[PDB]
Amino acid sequence: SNPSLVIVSPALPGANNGNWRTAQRWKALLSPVCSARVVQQWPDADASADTVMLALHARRSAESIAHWAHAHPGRGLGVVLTGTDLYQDIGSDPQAQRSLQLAQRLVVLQALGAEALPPECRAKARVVYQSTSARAELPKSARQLRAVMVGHLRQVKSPQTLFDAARLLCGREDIRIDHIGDAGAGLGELARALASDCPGYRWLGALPHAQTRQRIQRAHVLVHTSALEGGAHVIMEAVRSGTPVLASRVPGNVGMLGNDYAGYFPHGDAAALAALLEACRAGQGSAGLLDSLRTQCALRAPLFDPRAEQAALFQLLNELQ
Ligand SMILES: CC(=O)N[C@H]1[C@@H](OP(=O)(O)OP(=O)(O)OC[C@H]2O[C@@H](n3ccc(=O)[nH]c3=O)[C@H](O)[C@@H]2O)O[C@H](CO)[C@@H](O)[C@@H]1O
Repeated sequence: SNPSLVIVSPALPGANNGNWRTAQRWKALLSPVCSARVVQQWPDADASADTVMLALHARRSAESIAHWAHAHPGRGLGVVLTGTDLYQDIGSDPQAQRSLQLAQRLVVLQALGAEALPPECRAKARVVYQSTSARAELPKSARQLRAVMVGHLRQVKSPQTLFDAARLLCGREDIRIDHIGDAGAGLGELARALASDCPGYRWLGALPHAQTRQRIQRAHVLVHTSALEGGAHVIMEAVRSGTPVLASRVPGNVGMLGNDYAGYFPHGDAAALAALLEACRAGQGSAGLLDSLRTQCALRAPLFDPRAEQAALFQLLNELQ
């Protein structure tokens, strides 16, 4: 008999964020070989038919992870390290550390993620790069540089780095920056004030996923400053659109873009990001940095094909059964 998979995701049904997107897409991808359902907590009324658990975020789903582990000791449990659990919580949070213990498998969303796990947990760690649909790569104009950052405003995304970079460039009309993401910490008020002082910066608020991918595809560069990432959706969405990236040098980003990528800046170093934006703009009048990055990003694009994520999921599913 086919397994009955239950995905635990802390996102609210229908929400437009990474946690919901992973869960829905994993459900669609595993449905050829198993019955799949997504819940916010476990157990529930239908819990006794479940045979495999895939739980997102070792701390936020901790109580559901522990209920499963106590209900099925030694069998069927995979814990997915979404970012903040892995680069924050497992250093000191007791529940985060418990879920690492109890899991049969540990899923990290890029290659560098197991490095951040304790050594006794690496043997059961598994990499599942995420996937996304492609968009055709558009030729873009050389007359100005348009940059986009996408992420609901949370401190973990370090929007202050984009804020400060925008200011360093307050006086350049040939460089434009659009910021997509809900207000989400008072960072909204900081974006409105920036937008008023520097007309080259625009905070678009939250945008539905289709329009967001369109703007990623239309922009010259995606910018991503996060202090930590499990493996950000927005970066593969750019890569699979032919839109290169500039990103903070953090393991979550470096696992996605490559160890040798030429588009990193030290995290929170706003000046280093402004200079990358300047070098990208300078290269349009002349191969410049933009095309180097694009060449490097085209080499990363196959990592985010849906057939490859499903194959990784299939094998993980066998191992939990
Ligand atoms: C740890 C961290 O810092 N982020 C993690 C978080 O995703 P998190 O939600 O933080 O950020 P992601 O980039 O991964 O996902 C955001 C998704 O929402 C969409 N979007 C966002 C704002 C908006 O206004 N309009 C819109 O459509 C983006 O295109 C993207 O598809 O959990 C994911 C796994 O579930 C991980 O892959 C992320 O690395």
